[PDB]
Amino acid sequence: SNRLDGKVAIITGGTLGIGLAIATKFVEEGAKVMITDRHSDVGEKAAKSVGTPDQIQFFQHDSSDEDGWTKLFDATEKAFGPVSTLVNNAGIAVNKSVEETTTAEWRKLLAVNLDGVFFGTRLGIQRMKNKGLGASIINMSSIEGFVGDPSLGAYNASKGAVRIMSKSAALDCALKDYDVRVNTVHPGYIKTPLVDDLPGAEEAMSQRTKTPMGHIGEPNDIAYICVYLASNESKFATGSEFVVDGGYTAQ
Amino acid sequence: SNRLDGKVAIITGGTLGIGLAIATKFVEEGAKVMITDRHSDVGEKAAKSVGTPDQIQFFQHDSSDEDGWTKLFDATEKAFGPVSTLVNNAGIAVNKSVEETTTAEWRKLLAVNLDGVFFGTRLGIQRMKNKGLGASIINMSSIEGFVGDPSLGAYNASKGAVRIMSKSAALDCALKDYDVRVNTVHPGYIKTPLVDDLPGAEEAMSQRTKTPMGHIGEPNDIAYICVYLASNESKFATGSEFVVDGGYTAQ
Amino acid sequence: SNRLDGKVAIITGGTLGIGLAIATKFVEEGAKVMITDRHSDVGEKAAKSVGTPDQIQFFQHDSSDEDGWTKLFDATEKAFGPVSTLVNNAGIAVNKSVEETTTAEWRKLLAVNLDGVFFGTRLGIQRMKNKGLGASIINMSSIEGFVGDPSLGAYNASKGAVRIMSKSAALDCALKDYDVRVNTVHPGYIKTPLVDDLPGAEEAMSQRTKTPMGHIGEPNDIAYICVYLASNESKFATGSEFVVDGGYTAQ
Amino acid sequence: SNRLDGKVAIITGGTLGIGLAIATKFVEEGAKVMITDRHSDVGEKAAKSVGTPDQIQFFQHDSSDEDGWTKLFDATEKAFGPVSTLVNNAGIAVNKSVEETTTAEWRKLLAVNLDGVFFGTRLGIQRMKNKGLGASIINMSSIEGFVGDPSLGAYNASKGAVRIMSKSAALDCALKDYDVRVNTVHPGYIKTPLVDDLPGAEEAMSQRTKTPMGHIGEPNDIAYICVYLASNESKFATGSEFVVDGGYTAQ
Ligand SMILES: [Mg+2]
Ligand SMILES: [Mg+2]
Repeated sequence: SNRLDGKVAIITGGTLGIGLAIATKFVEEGAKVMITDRHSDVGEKAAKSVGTPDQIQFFQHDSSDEDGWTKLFDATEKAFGPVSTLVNNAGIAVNKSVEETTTAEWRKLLAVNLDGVFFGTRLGIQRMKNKGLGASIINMSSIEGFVGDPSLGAYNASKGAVRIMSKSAALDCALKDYDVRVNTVHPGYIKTPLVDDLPGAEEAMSQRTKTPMGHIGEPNDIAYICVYLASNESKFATGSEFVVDGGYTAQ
Repeated sequence: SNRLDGKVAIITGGTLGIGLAIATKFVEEGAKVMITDRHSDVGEKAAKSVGTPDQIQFFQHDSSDEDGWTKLFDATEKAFGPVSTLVNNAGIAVNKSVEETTTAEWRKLLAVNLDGVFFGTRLGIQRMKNKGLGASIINMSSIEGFVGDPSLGAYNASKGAVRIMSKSAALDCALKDYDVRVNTVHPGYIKTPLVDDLPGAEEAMSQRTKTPMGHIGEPNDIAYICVYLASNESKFATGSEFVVDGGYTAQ
Repeated sequence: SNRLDGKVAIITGGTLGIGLAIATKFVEEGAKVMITDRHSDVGEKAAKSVGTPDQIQFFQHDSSDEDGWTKLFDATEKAFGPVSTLVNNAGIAVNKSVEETTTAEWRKLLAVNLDGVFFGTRLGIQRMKNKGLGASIINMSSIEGFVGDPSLGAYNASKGAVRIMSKSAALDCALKDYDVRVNTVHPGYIKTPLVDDLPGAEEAMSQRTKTPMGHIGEPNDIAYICVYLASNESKFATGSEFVVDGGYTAQ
Repeated sequence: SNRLDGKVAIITGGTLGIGLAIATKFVEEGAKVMITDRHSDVGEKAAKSVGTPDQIQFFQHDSSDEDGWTKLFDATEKAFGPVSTLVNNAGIAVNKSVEETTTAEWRKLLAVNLDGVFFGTRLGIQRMKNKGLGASIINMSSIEGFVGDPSLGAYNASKGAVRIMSKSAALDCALKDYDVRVNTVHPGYIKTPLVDDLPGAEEAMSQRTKTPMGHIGEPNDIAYICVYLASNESKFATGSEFVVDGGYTAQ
């Protein structure tokens, strides 16, 4: 209870699935939250579903949009005061091997999953440093930041990039006494409405050769590790990877 | 608040430092706790310092003592009901390179840091499986489960062993639907009375070439990640390493 | 001797330092080699310094140039027959933290270090698969694919990306029986003329807190691991990272 | 050719499978070799099958036998001159989960796979340091030093231990300018007569969910990476893990 007292969080891709659960638990624990999505039609509904405007609001933004990042931080600060917490959660996937990835697919995926995370991390450091906020940047990787998948080539590239970029940022922030921590979270497979819409997907993900627990996770599994990382409870954790994957990478 | 509702935890080496902080936060979050130490004279004091006998008790036990493990589980169950949570935290160190480690030092360290963790893990699985407890075994490694230290040869061996043994156990428990998770926690350097008694130690540990944050942690840093891992919040986390090290292993 | 009998290799950035040593040892071991560089003025000199045109030639190419990749493979095949071996070695660095990286710096570095490696890997798979060549793609990471450096933010992103992308490609090639292996090589610090031109650099790199051996490597250190990976000696190695770093990442 | 000119190597468990292939290629590359096994009846045959007594000899030794280690080094030095190279390859397996491992099984496996490797590493450092030999200690892990197997609990413990202990030793040797390198080799599944005798084993190991290449390796796959690590070609490689696993750990 009140584990995020006084925190102000931006969560990209916060209107659905993992991002929405993070937003929900953040609000429950006392944080003010701005959620984003590229779209407008889902965001206001999603915010109101979690709480009132004094707790959580929506801001339309594509995380690949560099200039939109300043606007997002400015809107969040206007609503709630200085931002203390950034969850870079927006991402997309291309279901292609490296061999079969078009250059357009490559650039599109990297724009969201890599450039977007860089834009957010860079701006977050600049805006959150040296303010006594207990600032925390949580960058969403996945199991595909550790292991390959033959049909997620560009996705693997992006997750490996975010995994190690985050360490660079963590180190610089620590060495410069910025009061900003940077860590990555690595979900395995998580059940969402989007997964439910893909016939056979949950079953395939739940095979023991994929997920040893024999079932997949749920959005709150990722929410709870994010609460820990946003909270001052994790004030000595930086530059590290936090894996919640049902055993996927343990075998 | 009440994040460990109904849990019953054993914490080896729970009378000091990290173990004591884990015990303290476990009690605060609603767990019943049995702490151990090889000795008798510190344990009762330490338990009473945290709470009353209905919350926390002491049991004298050397974790290298195989038969004493059954006795410890039996005493905890008698006091509090079936054990749901085991933190294998008892450990020792030998300040020797591999080259300069005597065989007696080798066997002594492995008896506590490796055999003891095996005895606890094996018995914990047997006692906690198939009971709907949301059981969790938390095995204490350190940064020395990831990286070498030229003057901690046997210690490195033990921490590497626990790191990967824990994955084996996690997988078997998951595949067999035992309702037991197994994970490791990897502290960097943590300030304790024992560190305070070693002249120059905290300062050396706090150099940026060691800990990028420029200071060391505190016992509660390790307590909070243990609460998360004991709690049902981490029900999809198994077979993974949770690092809280001020950036030590990020560079 | 003759460890690369019949092999035909492309080495990007093969006119200097590590790339040139790889080229030299490849020729010594019986491979035909095409080396590249963005420039023209160094390449012909460098090739002739290693061997005759029937052994090694130069092709001007910037690895960020997608269309130039087809041209490079076509020129190499014309000179030497079908390409069996690709070493993606071309890379640049920006000496900036994530916080201080401009977007132009970000895109420039990723164009060479990430896009270029993707273009080469994708085309290499397409051109080398299913031909009985014992094909091998060797992607040059560095220690900065494993650990952060606070002043190499974009570089870290690129090396983490290549590390995990390479695993995706390795897996797809293995599962599809393509007869293409993909692995990464991770040099620590290596002495070259460019390092010699930077006052204090080798000394800083040689401090024990950086490189435990107390000195840095030399280009042939990286050449020899590349010979092993190009050779049929490594026919069961794929999807793996080969580190030659004087102990840098071991502590 | 002559890649191990002048080297003198001890290979534990060198009479069969991987160890025998290492011995064979070592002799081919100009090293003198002493192979061991607990038994006498296989060793002399195995040595003669590789070469003459001036190239390779046998010494009966159980690697768990501490005092026998001095005797082994003394016999090798008598035959061939000072030892430059140690391959700790002797190992056993227990096919049990952590839960089902008896204490006797635990101690037996650790005696060979952990104590034996420690005894060899410790003595090797003492005997090989400061002699200008280009000394190299190669410690045999496996994929089970990286990932768990639910039915190889004690084995996982041993391989994780050797993985990180080896880093400690590498660092101490590097920092003290001992001219000794220490690295680990991590085979996936390898076809041997022992595997052939286990019905269904190779087929199970060759499933794509285990080995992405769809087949297992052969002893020479491990021999060739050992040649590289024993050779002065790898003079800047220390404290690192060299994986040859058909993609097993890449997914
Ligand atoms: Mg390090
Ligand atoms: Mg795996």
